[PDB]
Amino acid sequence: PPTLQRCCRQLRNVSPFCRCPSLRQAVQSAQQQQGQVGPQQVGHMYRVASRIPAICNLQPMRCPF
Amino acid sequence: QRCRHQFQTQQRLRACQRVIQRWSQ
Ligand SMILES: [Cl-]
Repeated sequence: PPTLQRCCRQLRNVSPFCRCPSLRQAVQSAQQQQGQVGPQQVGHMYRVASRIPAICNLQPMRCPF
Repeated sequence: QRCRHQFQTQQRLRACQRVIQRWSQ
């Protein structure tokens, strides 16, 4: 399946209360696959991650971080 | 702790990591 659909499937398997915490851990982990990422780019990655629960139709639909 | 365990168990949200990288180029 396509990546976004796999993402929403993995996220859906996480408990609602754990989805925002888990997305924060994903942003951290994604940085390891890149190395030197500036603070502006890090903030953007959290912004993108923040949108994923709505895209997925998953509560809660936004993560403050 | 519950959330960490669920993250690890769901493949460390590896596809979401891919999403987040895709829109962060
Ligand atoms: Cl939901």
